[PDB]
Amino acid sequence: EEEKDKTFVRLKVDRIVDSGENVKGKILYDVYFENGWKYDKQVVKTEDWVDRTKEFIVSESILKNGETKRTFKAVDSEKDWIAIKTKTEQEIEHSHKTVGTYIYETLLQNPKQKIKGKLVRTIERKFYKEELRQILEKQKEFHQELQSDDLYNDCIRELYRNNEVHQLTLRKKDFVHLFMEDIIFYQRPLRSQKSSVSNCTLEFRKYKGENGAEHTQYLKAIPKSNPYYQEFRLWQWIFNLNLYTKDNDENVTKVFLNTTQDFENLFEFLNTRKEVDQKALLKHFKLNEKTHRWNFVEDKKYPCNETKTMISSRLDKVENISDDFLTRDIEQKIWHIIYSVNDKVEYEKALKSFARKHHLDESSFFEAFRKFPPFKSEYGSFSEKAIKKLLPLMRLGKYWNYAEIDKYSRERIQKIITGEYDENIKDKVREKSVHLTIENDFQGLQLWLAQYIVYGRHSEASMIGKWNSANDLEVFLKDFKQHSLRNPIVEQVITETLRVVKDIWLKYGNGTKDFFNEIHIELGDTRYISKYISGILSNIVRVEDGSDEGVNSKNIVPGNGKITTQLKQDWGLNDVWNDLILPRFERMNQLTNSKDFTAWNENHQ
Amino acid sequence: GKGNSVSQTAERTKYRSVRRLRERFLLRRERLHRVLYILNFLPEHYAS
RNA sequence: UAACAGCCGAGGUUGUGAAUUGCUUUCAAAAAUUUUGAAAAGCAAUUCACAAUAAGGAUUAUUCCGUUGUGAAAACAUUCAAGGCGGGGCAACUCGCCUU
Repeated sequence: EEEKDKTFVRLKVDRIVDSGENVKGKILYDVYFENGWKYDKQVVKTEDWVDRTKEFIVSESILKNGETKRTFKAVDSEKDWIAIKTKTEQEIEHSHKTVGTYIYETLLQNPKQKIKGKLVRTIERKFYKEELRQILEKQKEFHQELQSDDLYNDCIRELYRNNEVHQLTLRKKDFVHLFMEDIIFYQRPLRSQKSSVSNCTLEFRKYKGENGAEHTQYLKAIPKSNPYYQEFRLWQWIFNLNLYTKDNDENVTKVFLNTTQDFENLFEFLNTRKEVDQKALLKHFKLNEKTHRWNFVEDKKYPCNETKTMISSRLDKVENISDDFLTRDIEQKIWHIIYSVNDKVEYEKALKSFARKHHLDESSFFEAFRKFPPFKSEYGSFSEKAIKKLLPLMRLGKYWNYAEIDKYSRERIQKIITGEYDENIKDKVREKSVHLTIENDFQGLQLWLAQYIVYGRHSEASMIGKWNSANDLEVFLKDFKQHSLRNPIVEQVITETLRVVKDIWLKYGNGTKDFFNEIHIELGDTRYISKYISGILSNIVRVEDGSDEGVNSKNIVPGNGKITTQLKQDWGLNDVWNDLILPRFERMNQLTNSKDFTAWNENHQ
Repeated sequence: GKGNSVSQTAERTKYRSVRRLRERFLLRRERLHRVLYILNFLPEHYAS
């Protein structure tokens, strides 16, 4: 906000008029200051508020109504970092002098005053920048050397001998820029975090490396702010919509949404908005709140491809242009320009260049797009390749086209409408896709059917997994990636469990497979490890005949505290433990010189 | 049960970041020394 | 909710110099074993400037490695390909798209 007041002031309360707020048997007061300000929050205890000097950091925000909306927040002198920062900021500011000059003047007043860590600890870098520039531009006149060029080329060459590019770039500046923006105040940008982005689970690439093999590189996940991903999610939501009424609670859907025209109209209506909700969805069909619902939460809002609507709003705010500049290519280019260039000045340069290349006025477009919010850090499950492949299949109406589909999906569709037999077609396919008699029936498709049509696999069925010996387990242990769990404690516990099971299998199995028959897991915050350890250990005693299938083997039988304590008490194990641990207890009795640590019982004698 | 920097890697990263800041400051000082020497602004004994 | 990783800030501590003043001792003089004095050392206090801040090892790129895990190879994991369809700034650098 243009203000960023955050002003630290110390105000004394004059009087506390009773505000008549009787809550929980106590009436609250208000706060009045000499300047004419009131604390927004109420006051209960008057002992700490009457005629006391209270200091807060206050921010004034200009609301649309035309009056400041002052905020209040308690701060403490020399105890709060932000409070000390703001106090020093204001003390330098009202002096209208440089921070070094402020330190001087304080030294002038009191020679005993300590400077570092007490007087000025934390302030904005811009103050030091301002003072240092001022001194260099002042001294540059007197010293001819600061205006020379042979020395400025020599020093640039010394700094960047092996960098021709940076040498040539900097040969156009002055010594002030070198001292400020290239040496002292240069701060490196954040390291790229794209290296940790997850991989697409559908698209693979195969290539021959230098090691004489052929292995696969994965595709990085598409950003969730991608217009393709936004459109895909909007299409998913629009197709998933089923309506309900309030009188008889019947499924009124497929009546108001039967033909392709209604779905096309719903999509076109949702393009112009940013977030659909109950009221907008009901009004789109001229329905009402009192009579119908949309099968979901009546007070929740879902994303509605807000990027396109925001771009349209900005491109209408710039004005002085026709309503045809914005298109799919322009939207993608705008997304690339804003999301790619994550730096303020370079973002400004990119926006100016984008306004220059297109025949548009760069007067209000730059102002509209300079405050564009940086996109949220989130990435989808798949990539842009998968979404680009899948999107033609889902769309219906004029957005449904057979030409944009690639060779593989088109051939699979032709095979499934022909009814012939392919090695990639099962009876499940003909059961599910019996309604796809004609190639035109591939309208308004869903994620699962379109995914199988495109790639040829029905959802994620895992690979079950069976370990024929400890070789597989030790390979998996060697290939285990560090920091792949929530916390290090769990991962180290699991790793040591794997180590001990490997050792026991090696010893008591002597290299014989299937030596173990059943494995039981007891845990005793730590609850999430159960499913993971069951999934890991399923790969040993799984039964391959089909009588043991699923995410986890039926052989893995988790335990619980109830059965443990019941069997320990019933089977005499509690007595065994007690007699085993007694010797420490009579030693404790002997050292304590008391008999309280062991108590006799006659039921067990 | 609650968690407050409960990891060895956390303190390792803390120490590494502190060292990195120190090394950045030292590099800035080195570049300043080189620039000032090539401009001949330092005193004789200091540059010696 | 959390892991991991990255860009930066202000202290503190030890150490050098300096401004002021302290306590102890010895040289060191006067005076009545004792009081005062010149000097030196040891130990500090307050403030300012600077050095180091895990021992150490590279390098001259606006680069770094040194408190994590595995385990005998003192070996690694935490970097990891080829091009092309391109955009972004005065560029280095970075971000979208496609085939092996």
